[PDB]
Amino acid sequence: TKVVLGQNQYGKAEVRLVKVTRNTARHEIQDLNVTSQLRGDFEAAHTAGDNAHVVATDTQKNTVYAFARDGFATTEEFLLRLGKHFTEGFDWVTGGRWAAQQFFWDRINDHDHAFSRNKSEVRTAVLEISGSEQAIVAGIEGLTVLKSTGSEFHGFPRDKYTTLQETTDRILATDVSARWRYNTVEVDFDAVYASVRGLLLKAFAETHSLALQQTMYEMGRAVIETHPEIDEIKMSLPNKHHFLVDLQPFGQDNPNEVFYAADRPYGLIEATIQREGSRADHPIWSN
Amino acid sequence: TKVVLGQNQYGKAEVRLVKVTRNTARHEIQDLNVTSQLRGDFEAAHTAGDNAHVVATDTQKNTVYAFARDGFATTEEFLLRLGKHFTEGFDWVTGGRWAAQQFFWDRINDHDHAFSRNKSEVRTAVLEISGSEQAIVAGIEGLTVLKSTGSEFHGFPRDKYTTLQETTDRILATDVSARWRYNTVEVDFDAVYASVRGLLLKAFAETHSLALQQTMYEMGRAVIETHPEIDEIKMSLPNKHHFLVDLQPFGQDNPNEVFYAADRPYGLIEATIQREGSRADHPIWSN
Amino acid sequence: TKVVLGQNQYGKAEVRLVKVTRNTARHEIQDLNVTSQLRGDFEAAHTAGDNAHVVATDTQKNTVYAFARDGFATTEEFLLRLGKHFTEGFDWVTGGRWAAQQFFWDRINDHDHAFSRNKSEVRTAVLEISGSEQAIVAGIEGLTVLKSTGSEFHGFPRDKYTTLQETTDRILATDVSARWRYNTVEVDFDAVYASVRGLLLKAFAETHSLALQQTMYEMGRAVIETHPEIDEIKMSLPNKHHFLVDLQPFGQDNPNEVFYAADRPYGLIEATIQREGSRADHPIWSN
Amino acid sequence: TKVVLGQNQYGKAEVRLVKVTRNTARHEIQDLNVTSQLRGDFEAAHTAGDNAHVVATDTQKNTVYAFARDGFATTEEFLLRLGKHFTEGFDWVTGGRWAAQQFFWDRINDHDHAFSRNKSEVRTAVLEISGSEQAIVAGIEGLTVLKSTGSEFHGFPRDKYTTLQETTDRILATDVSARWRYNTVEVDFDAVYASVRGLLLKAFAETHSLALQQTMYEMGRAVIETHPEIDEIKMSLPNKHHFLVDLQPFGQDNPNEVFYAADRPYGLIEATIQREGSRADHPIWSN
Repeated sequence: TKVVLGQNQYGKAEVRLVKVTRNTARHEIQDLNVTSQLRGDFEAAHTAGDNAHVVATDTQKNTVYAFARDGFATTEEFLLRLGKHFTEGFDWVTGGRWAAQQFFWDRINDHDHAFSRNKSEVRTAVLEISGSEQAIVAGIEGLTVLKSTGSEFHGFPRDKYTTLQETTDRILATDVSARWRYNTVEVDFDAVYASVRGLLLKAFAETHSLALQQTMYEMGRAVIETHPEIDEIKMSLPNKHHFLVDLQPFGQDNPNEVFYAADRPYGLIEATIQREGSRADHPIWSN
Repeated sequence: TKVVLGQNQYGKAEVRLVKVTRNTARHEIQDLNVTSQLRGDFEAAHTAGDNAHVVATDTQKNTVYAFARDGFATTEEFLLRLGKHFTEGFDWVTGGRWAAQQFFWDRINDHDHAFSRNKSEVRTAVLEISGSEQAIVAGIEGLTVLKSTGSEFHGFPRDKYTTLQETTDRILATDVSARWRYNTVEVDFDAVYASVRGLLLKAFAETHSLALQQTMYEMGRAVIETHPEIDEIKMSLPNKHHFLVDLQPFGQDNPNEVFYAADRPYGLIEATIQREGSRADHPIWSN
Repeated sequence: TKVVLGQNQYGKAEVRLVKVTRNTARHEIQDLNVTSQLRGDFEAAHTAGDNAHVVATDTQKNTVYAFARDGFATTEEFLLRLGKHFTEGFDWVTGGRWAAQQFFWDRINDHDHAFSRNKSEVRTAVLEISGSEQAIVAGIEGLTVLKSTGSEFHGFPRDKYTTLQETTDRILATDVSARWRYNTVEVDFDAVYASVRGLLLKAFAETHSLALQQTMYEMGRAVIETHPEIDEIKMSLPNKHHFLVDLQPFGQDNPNEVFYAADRPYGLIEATIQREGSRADHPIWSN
Repeated sequence: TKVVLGQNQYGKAEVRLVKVTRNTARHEIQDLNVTSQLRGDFEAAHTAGDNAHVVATDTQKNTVYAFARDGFATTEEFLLRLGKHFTEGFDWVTGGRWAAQQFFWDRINDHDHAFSRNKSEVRTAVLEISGSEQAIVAGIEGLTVLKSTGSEFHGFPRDKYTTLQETTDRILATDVSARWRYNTVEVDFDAVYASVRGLLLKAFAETHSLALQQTMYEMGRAVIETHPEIDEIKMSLPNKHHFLVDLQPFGQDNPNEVFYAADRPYGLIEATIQREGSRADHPIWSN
């Protein structure tokens, strides 16, 4: 009967930007995948098709490139500038979501202007503005890790659908996906990102795993305990199964040496590790 | 300071199931990609590696195949059975999230047991249980549509970064990604999915678009006005740009005939259309 | 010691073109992904960086759009125009390879200018010119098919590494990747493509398969025997494994009903079916 | 006319294998994606569905895992063992094609059994056996490189469809896909792969490029000139366009700093650099 326009947002998604810093002969590369979406009073645009309040997505795109010309210290700093510009430059725009993926490059044999892509991980940043408030979530993804031993899984319930054998020695492989929310905008973004990455890797490798859940808990704990500016960290870790192949039919044995790496299905362990007292339902996690 | 385990869930993701119904010579095929995740008291699993409460993801996987043996009328019904099983079968499991993608097959020349995949759209379903509360969201994705005319965009704000020219005739192309939440479990799930799909396609095609936001609004309005069992529908529609190629440098005109279909960037318009007075932010959307 | 420049080609790959025919209210859509590469004397370009002979890839791209303006009856006709243009327009260009993928669209409820994408298959065309001679290869890909029964596999040899159990009833699922070479350019391209597509599906579905190899042979035979204009057809068929799940651990039998559809690994059966007396190694297959 | 069975091969594709070396506490990891296909007399299998000569694809897969148990020095040596086994183990199998992708892993903080994936490149190997002849092609793929300056493109012909402007400063970015054929199987495979990788990177970075064709020629020449065991190297290099964004409409200049990294289309430059007098068209290139 009666229909109502609810939450909404629009903008330009995946604007691929490469910013080269070449004031000196020692070039620097900043490679980003930027997305910009605005929130505010767009009622008439939906109900009547009145574009008076619709800042064209093409315009949002042009702004990204225009702002990049001035350069930026970090990805987060760049998103902060974009968000401030759109929310303050238009009265009907009250907020939005600006996100970016940052791709890393390494110099080829330390060359001044020749690089190769480091595809082992992708850094992420998301800025959300709501009226007078803003929040930033940084993250990492695509970082595949594996422990060839020092992992076990036993003591789990055994119902009539359980066939999994308990083990005290198995491979533990996953793709590290983690996102953490800052409780302040005054952060050394690059330094914290590198720190967190190292803490996650260290926790994963040095923790004698009794369950992926425990390893993940330890990874999140290390971060919260080391960084006061981080209120919570969410992780989504797939258990990429490496099956110990049965070689007995061929007259052999397999002392935890030969594995079949299955694509699907895979276990998916996810959790939020937070600082006691901090909020547990922040809007930035809604996307 | 004090680290605490927040929201969490775990299970088996992407269990590929193909159920063949062959009681008669007229075979039927059900093809699904199922994910099962449990929620409850998993504190000890995370903080101490105590797996007493950890129903193995492998066991969750086994359950999917064992349950499929009995057959299921619809994907939603199948998910409902799985959800009830895990929540009621284990005291420390108070809820969860069970999802699936349904892939369509068509018979080859009406053959009894020979089929070809219809890859033009993927059907989705998600069930979330939280205590005594149950919620189901159905959806459709991967459905690409295009209008060669009957689409315009003008009257938008023009700032120093605006270069886009107004138009009264352009191509409008998008990939229909839609998800709607049911307000009851007693629904003819297959019949409603077929209906919603048709309403979305019909609205996209018949609406003289003055903006993608408007087309989306009309699509959502049609679904809500037609189905009493739906409280809201969310849509994420990319504006896949088809640029009219400038052939004037070659002395040729281009009367809206030759286009370059760019990959990225793309406009991304999203909105929620809801039944007036219905829940504003149902937890199921958080995931 | 002495280095020589061997075979080489260059051009613009993946030019996405959408040609809308709108001389009447009944719009038509042609959607292509075009690749153009030239062959000839480019010795100096490689050894000295002298670009006098290098028709820019950007120019080749512009040519694709400029030619699309005039329209084209078929993808093959369009490729033929491009090939002729480049080979005859530049003395140092003696040939090349022009390819295209054609994507299909269906009208939305028979609407005059609103369509939805048919993603169930992709049509391909490849034109290769070498001096005064030219050859065309047409094909289809991405067409997934499945037989729920009427397939068996037994009688294979057994060695110490063999564990496979014979069967007289199994699922036979594959992705139809087929390419055929015409022995003349005077062909009703759209009609033959449609016919070939039909012959492949018919042979796949109606052949009681004793092996994927046998099914494939029958598919190729049907095509060669039906179309005089075709000298050979090459197919690459993966055997997409659908494992009958063992439910006995749960107290249930599985009468060929519940299957696990594994991603990898997969059997890969490939063969060339030819018209007796035709060429055995046409250069167009080298690419 | 009569239908004939032409070239054909079959086997198991993409068998994912992970081999852990753990005789000492210092674990090593070998990660491969293996494909096995046999060639020989399979006439009856295709024409009559007689599987007497059909060594099961499942058996081939089992053989990969069984052989993995004994360990292997390099990926190429592993393929050689497999190839010799099938060709020498079955009289009707006269040869085949065995290939693999090798994925790299780095230790986490020099840990004994904890690693992370290096996804910046993928190493490939292809072995083809034809009777007594063993031909091997090694390669590298997925290695993206970029030069921020030291690249120009001018002096090309300006035909009636040429709009590209000459330039003496542009970005040159590509994905290094290279494959080289050894003229002997007695090679230090790991050492040569490392050397070749370094030579390609070096030539790409240090060559003042006047054309991608020139940069490619120099990359290939460096390889052939350095390795006597290599008869030819083939490269397929995309010219991933980084368009210098025009900011003048916004009142700004853009001194080679802000770029739009387009997805498609892209220039595709390919060539074969061979040792003078070597085989012109080795069958292994046909696949």
